[PDB]
Amino acid sequence: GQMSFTFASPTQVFFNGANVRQVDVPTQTGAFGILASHVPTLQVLRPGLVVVHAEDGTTSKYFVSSGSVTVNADSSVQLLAEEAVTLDMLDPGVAKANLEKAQSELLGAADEASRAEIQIRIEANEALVKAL
Amino acid sequence: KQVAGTMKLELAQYREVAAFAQFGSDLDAATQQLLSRGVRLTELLKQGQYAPMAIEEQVAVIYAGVRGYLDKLEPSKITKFENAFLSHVISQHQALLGKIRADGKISEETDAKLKEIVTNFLAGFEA
Amino acid sequence: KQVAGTMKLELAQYREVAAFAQFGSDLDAATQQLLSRGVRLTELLKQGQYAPMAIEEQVAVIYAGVRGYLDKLEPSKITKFENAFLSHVISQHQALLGKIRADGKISEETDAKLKEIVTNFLAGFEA
Amino acid sequence: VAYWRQAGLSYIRYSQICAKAVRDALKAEFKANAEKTSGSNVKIVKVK
Amino acid sequence: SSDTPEGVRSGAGAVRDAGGAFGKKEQADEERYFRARAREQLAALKKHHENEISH
Amino acid sequence: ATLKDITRRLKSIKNIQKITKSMKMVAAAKYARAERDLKPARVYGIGSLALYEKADIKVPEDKKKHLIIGVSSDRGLCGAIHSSVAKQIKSEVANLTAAGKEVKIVGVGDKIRGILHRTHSDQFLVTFKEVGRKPPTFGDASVIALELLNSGYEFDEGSIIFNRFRSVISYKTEEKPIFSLDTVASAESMSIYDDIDADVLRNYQEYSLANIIYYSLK
Amino acid sequence: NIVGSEHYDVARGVQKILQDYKSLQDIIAILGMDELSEEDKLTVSRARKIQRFLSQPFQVAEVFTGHLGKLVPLKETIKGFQQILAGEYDHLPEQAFYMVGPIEEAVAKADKLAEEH
Amino acid sequence: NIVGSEHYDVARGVQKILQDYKSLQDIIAILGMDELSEEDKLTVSRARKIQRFLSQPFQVAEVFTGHLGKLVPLKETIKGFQQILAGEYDHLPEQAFYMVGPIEEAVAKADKLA
Amino acid sequence: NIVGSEHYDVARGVQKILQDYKSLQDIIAILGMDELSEEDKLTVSRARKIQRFLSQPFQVAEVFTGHLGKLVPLKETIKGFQQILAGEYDHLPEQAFYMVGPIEEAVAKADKLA
Repeated sequence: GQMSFTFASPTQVFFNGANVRQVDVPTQTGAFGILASHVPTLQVLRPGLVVVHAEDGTTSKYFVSSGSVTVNADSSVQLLAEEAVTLDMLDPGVAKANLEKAQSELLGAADEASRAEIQIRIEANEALVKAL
Repeated sequence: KQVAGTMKLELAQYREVAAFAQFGSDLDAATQQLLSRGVRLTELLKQGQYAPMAIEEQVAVIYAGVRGYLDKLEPSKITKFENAFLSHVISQHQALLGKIRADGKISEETDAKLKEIVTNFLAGFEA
Repeated sequence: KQVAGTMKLELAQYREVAAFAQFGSDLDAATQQLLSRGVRLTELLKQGQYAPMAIEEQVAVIYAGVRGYLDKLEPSKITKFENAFLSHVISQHQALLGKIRADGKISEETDAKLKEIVTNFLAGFEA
Repeated sequence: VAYWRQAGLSYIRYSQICAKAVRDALKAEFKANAEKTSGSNVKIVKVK
Repeated sequence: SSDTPEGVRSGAGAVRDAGGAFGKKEQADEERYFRARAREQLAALKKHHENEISH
Repeated sequence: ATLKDITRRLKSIKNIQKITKSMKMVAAAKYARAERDLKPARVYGIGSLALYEKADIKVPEDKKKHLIIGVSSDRGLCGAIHSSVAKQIKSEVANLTAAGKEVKIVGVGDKIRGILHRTHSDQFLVTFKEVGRKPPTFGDASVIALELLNSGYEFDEGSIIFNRFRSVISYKTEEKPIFSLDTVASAESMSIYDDIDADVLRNYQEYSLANIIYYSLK
Repeated sequence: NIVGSEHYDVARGVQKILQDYKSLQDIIAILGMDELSEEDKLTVSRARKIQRFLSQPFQVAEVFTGHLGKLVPLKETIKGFQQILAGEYDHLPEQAFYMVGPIEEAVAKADKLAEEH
Repeated sequence: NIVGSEHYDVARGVQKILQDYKSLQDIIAILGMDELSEEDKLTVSRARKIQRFLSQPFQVAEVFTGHLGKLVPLKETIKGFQQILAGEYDHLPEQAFYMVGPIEEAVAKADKLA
Repeated sequence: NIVGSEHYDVARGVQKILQDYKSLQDIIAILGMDELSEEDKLTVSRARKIQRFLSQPFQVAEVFTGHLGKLVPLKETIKGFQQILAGEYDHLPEQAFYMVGPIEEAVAKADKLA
């Protein structure tokens, strides 16, 4: 109650000043739930789906890629994300194939930071399939 | 008179917007269309020396352009398409160019009969 | 002919590139060697009135700037450089100018002999 | 701290890769909006 | 004037034939730009490997 | 003048007149596009800034390094746009040098570097050209902000200068600060906040650098 | 029908790119050279090489120039101009065609300018 | 020789800054003032005060405007065109140079429009 | 002092309103429509009523275009445009004014639409 939820891509805007009681965000260092007066933090995101529960009967299943959640002192949040798409624009069939090919290059990485780049890529496709 | 009355109006709308062609990509899709028809109507107007045509062959080439049957063909190919299309309709559609020469007008029967002709040729053309 | 032929061709490349009065790109190594040499060659061509120089004295002024011995000086002082350098040649180096006149051409013995005196002057003229 | 930490990376270098994978899992219809953003146009000029 | 066949109308290539301020600003901009392209096309023309073996 | 002299000068100002009419309708259809694409990028630009106003943050007494980010285009014919931001960058550098701070500046346009090539050719960090031909996007705000980190220059305060417009007629050159350092962002107004460490605030304060550039570029 | 169809479509191909170069100079006077697109930065650079390739060192003008007298045959004049139009010499600067004979000396003069950097 | 080497050098600097201003009037009229250089916003900003400093209130035209007729000596119209061509008076507007005598009344007019 | 004050202030306002539509037709063509004020939307609507009320079917063309040729006296034309300016007949659509005689036959043509 008496909240404000803002959800904006760089090119488009989903929510402006319209809050619905509960926001689920995948944090880099875990996960959290927003329930009308959460103790404010400054967190950053991991690849994972955002399921905003509208009042409105049902929920809203978005899927962010990397953004920033700023819940602040007054009861108002500002969730800004870079690639915030829904579910139906994605195809599951291409997401299955992209996993094991990046696992195949993981053994074939000679350097230490180039292999660390491969570990970033397999994590994002892992949250891709399990969200589907 | 029937086809060239719209061609005269179509070319006159092009000459208004000829000064936007040198730097134009951020314009409206109607203005991009008005440039697209004006270039392709111009290539129909070019003509070699000592080759005078007939009025029944002239009205067919204008009918191919003013209807909209050329806005997907590349602007450099409009000359090669025209010399191919004219030698077709002389030998294979001689009985249509005797019903515009003798009739004088273009009826509703000849409007449909010319309509599948330029759709048959445009379908398999590039070979 | 051995000293003005490479003076004319360095002015012709100056007039083509120095018509802007509004520069936006700094081509400091590219053309500012060319565009700031022709400024010096132009002010070398100014003259007073009722003062006709001799022909062999004229070579000793053009050769001082076409091979690039003036490229360090300020542009406001090139006319002050010449009426001091005109005195230093006509008094102490008369037999040098007697060779340029009587032969009619400059040679390789005279070329390096003329190279030193402009360098001793420039090392002493500046204050 | 993670594997992209302590190996010498930045969070933009993290955020470039995980957002690039979402633009590869899109369909043929929404591939143009992945071509739309595609922000590789700024050139690099350092004087040395 | 120009909205009739009688009056004076301007053709293509009339800024250079006038020879004024804009006619001189155009000639020194085609030269100061295509001077740098005689640098990059000549510096990369020295990168022939067969010449370096001769060097 | 002669009749041949009058006619040739008259025809030349017909072509200059017809071309500036054609270049008015071209750059007005580029204006209506940039007005529609600003309003989604406004609230996303406002929201990323909105954390710092609900906190009393200021660079307190003295810090050793600095950055000025000069934002302009790679195009001319725009009046006094580039001259205003070149006037504001020279005012701030001459004022901060009274406090003994070392200043390094970076220009994201050609015509910023071309103006300042004489007086400040040794205070440049990097310069970014080919900006303004195509419309700016968020990927170009990530290319610039990535190379501002991995250069070797570890700075502690900074500010950005750009032209926030009020209307079709009147714009304004403005000033906004960049708290890039983690410890100046470690003050009394963050101890009220939650479990954020110096690793989480390291990742977060970097991402707001890419959100002030995309705000500035639009 | 007299000079053959190969000479004819080369002559009109030269005049069409020179006349289209004339209408482009009216834009560069207000915009500039660099603000043009990449497609018409090429038709200028093809036209400037066609202007300079037409100039030939004459024989009776040796005392003006000092250069030597060239005499290009007819079959070589067409084949020189097909290759600048088609784009087979986009890797040379403009100065490599000034006061040359056939197209063979246009690349020999191109390398001799390179080494003095 | 006849008028000197100091009179002849200031009088040729005035005809140099007024000729370069005359070659930029074809561009300032089209593209405005904001398309020039930075060193060519100083030839314009100085020739527009030498032009107004070649105005003088005559003695027989007292019944036209009601201004006093002013006379200058020859040694003081050399000093007035050195302190403008050098850049001593680059903090005054152009209209302060309008219809005065010697150079001392130009600074006694710019204090009025303060 | 020739045609009187009744003819004057009617025919003066017609050419003034026909200029404002000529100046506002350029912002609408370049920028767009809805940005202009609500007081200007009536001047756009009224000036398309006036420039169609100037049309008139002639008696020499009765055979071709089929309409009836109308000969309007002077006191009807001044009475007509005195009411279009005041917003008195503004709620009627545009095609009631195309090719009519006096203002009386205008409202008799709004009934036949739909």
